[PDB]
Amino acid sequence: GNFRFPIKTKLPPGFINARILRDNFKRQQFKENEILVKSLKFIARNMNLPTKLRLEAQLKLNALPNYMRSTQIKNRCVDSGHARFVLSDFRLCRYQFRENALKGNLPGVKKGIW
Amino acid sequence: MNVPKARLLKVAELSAKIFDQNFNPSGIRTGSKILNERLKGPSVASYYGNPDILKFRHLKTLYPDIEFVDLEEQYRLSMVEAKKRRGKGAPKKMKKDAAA
Amino acid sequence: IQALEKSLDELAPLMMTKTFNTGVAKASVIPVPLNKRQRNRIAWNWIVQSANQRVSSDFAVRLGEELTAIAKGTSSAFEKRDQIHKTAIAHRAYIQLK
Amino acid sequence: SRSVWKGPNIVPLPIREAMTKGTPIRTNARAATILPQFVGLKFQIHNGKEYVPIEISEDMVGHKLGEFAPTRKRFSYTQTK
Amino acid sequence: TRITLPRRPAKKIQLGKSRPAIYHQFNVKMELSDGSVVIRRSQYPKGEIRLIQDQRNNPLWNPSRDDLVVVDANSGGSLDRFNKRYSSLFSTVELSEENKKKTQ
Amino acid sequence: VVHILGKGFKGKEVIKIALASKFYGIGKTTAEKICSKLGLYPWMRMHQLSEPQIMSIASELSTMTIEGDARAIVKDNIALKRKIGSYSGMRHTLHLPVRGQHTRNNAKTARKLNKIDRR
RNA sequence: AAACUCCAUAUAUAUAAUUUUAAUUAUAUAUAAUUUUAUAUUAUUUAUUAAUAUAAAGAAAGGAAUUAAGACAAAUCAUAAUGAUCCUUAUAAUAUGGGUAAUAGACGUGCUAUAAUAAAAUGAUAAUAAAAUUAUAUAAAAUAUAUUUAAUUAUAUUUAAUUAAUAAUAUAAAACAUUUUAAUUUUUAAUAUAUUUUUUUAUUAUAUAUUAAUAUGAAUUAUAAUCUGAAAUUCGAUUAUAUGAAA
Ligand SMILES: [Mg+2]
Ligand SMILES: [Mg+2]
Ligand SMILES: [Mg+2]
Ligand SMILES: [Mg+2]
Ligand SMILES: [Mg+2]
Ligand SMILES: [Mg+2]
Ligand SMILES: [Mg+2]
Ligand SMILES: [Mg+2]
Ligand SMILES: [Mg+2]
Ligand SMILES: [Mg+2]
Ligand SMILES: [Mg+2]
Ligand SMILES: [Mg+2]
Ligand SMILES: [Mg+2]
Ligand SMILES: [Mg+2]
Ligand SMILES: [Mg+2]
Ligand SMILES: [Mg+2]
Ligand SMILES: [Mg+2]
Ligand SMILES: [Mg+2]
Repeated sequence: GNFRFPIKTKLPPGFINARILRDNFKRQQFKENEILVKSLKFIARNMNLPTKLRLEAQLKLNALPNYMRSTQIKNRCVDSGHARFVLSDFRLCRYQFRENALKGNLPGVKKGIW
Repeated sequence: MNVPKARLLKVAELSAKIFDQNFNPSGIRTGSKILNERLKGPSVASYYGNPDILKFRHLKTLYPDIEFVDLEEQYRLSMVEAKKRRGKGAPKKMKKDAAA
Repeated sequence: IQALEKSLDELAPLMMTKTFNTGVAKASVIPVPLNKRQRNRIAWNWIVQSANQRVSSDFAVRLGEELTAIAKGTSSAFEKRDQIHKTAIAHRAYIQLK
Repeated sequence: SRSVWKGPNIVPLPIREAMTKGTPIRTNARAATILPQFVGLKFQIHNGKEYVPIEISEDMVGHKLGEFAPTRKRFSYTQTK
Repeated sequence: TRITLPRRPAKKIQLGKSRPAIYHQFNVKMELSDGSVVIRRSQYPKGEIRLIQDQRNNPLWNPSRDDLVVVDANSGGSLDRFNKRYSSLFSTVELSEENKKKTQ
Repeated sequence: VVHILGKGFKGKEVIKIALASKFYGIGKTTAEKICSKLGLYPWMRMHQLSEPQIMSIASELSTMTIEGDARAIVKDNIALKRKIGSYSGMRHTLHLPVRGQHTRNNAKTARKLNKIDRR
């Protein structure tokens, strides 16, 4: 009982902090439990099925833990862990994007003169 | 004026059967958009990289002849020993056997 | 267009006085010559202010009425031109060729 | 306003002891709707630090449990002048 | 700070001329929750009235009866709309589905 | 001035707009109504109405929850929110925004409008 | 500092078998300007001189990137990394909720008004753009309801085509015709007029009765209802009838 999460998962290869670990665990568990949520949601919001099936599906969908919620996946700076002003094109926060662009790491980015 | 609505509906039924499309005259909430959606789980999970990237630890099991050493970890160990000698350090953590 | 040009030339002041507080009290104003653009603006502001005092809900109608009045010489800004010209005649003395 | 066709928001909370016995239902589920079955049951709704007791009336039906458990209490400016 | 309306000089009602006070009242019929009707004297100009909630449909006054339906005012407020708004769920299925929670 | 249900009107006015303007429960659609039912043409000026038409309008409006009654509905609903001990109830009582509006910088309105007994 | 550079400019040359058409285009290379002369006038280190005048020839006129040294112990240990310290059953980890969102007076920066040089409704052989986005998408047409011929706006139902110089987001909108538009007796009816007829001239009504309180404004509230989500109670955006405050 020395692991901070119910199910053991690997470690990100690069920058690692506690919030990155939380987000990664949520991402992975959502990946393995994304089919269940879609099926349960269809059953619980379908009118044609019996209302008892609908009720039980909705109850279980509500009872699902938080680490399988699509709403709790947040984008973070893969180089810093910062979760503000994150460009999805590079998975980098604003300042890390600036420094990597000026340093040449990004594949095709360049300063804007126009 | 326009084509009979029954004729339009019949054409719709036939085309839907041919092309394998759902048909719903009444317009009830079938919730088919809940199912006909892509699984974004793989892409979402593969966000922080590949966890199996080679690490400095594995260089002993692979190429054991080369005697590598990492400045970062040596710096960490040197700082720890320096703290001990200077008198600072980390208090001993009491084991799990204490407390109720 | 000719009537409008004549009206502007007759209603636009020929001189005007600006403040020169760098000298002595009363700003020591000197009349200064104006260009065609400045004279036209001074005339047009008066024409518009006199046209806005009419009744028609349409600015085109009000402005046409006012321009017709000025063409027939019933403008209410001739006295403004006259006051400005008299002030210039009074301050002639302060003129100093720079 | 939650769409009616979705159905009322219902969460697993204990009611069998609430009716068979007089045990109140202490809960943090502030977003659950008050169904017609809860009238006469005693609830203890979490407000952030303490559980506020409330008895369900026939008029509360359709509302949310969290509407009767204020989380922040009123402001009072201390002028001292 | 108090507000009062002024007192006018009271008309003197002499000894022996003082009549009693007989206010105008109507023999009004008053229907209870059941079919029972009581005649009473009322000053309101309404000869007929019926009650929706009264003694004849109160548990405290009616202990022996097994079944007793209760009702309130109609066409007022949002009453009964918490039921009218949900038609999919209707009356014993919910009772069965409320068997237990299985939490500890 | 013409009068319908004891409200002074003006002869230049249009019925379809004046009804909504000076009745609590009338608006665009419900003023297109009444006019449509009684056959008054879309832009009558209300100085063209005959007395039978005036009383017909009066009867039709009296056949609706138009004024006073609608105020009663709204007041009763707010009173019920207070009675049930709702957050909205105390917002109304304290004269504060009830639809989740920031109160930190400007709530000048509803300080002078929100109350238990609203118009 | 200037130049060199990028977006723009002109020309050419090369690619596209002009059905990824936008050839009126796309982007690869080069040229051009940090413009040349000719007489005029003031002048003047005398002609070798500038400031203008402007016959001429040129397509030729902009924009942004770059902001040195020193400083203000300017901001940043909350982008991350760090020396000293200071927490080690906490100052380190998890979840359920509640905080960041409260409201007396202040203060910034914005949005929307307060009407006639100006705001709404209509404009289907659909007046006229540029630059972006779409495999963690996109939503054409069509059909249903709010609402009755439609249309227009909101939701649902189906999802066509395209991972895209090809489908889609997406018929830009203001302009510009037309109708209307309270304060305004500046108006609308009734009859009569007649060569102003989408119109004017008469006599009556439109007068609690001419200097601000709508047919402007859309804040604040009541009630259906709908999106997204497991879930809007504290706290999310939406149409619908009502509400219609300050200005
Ligand atoms: Mg570290
Ligand atoms: Mg998110
Ligand atoms: Mg009104
Ligand atoms: Mg430079
Ligand atoms: Mg410097
Ligand atoms: Mg500081
Ligand atoms: Mg750090
Ligand atoms: Mg904040
Ligand atoms: Mg700023
Ligand atoms: Mg306007
Ligand atoms: Mg507007
Ligand atoms: Mg167009
Ligand atoms: Mg384009
Ligand atoms: Mg469509
Ligand atoms: Mg327009
Ligand atoms: Mg308006
Ligand atoms: Mg608004
Ligand atoms: Mg608002």
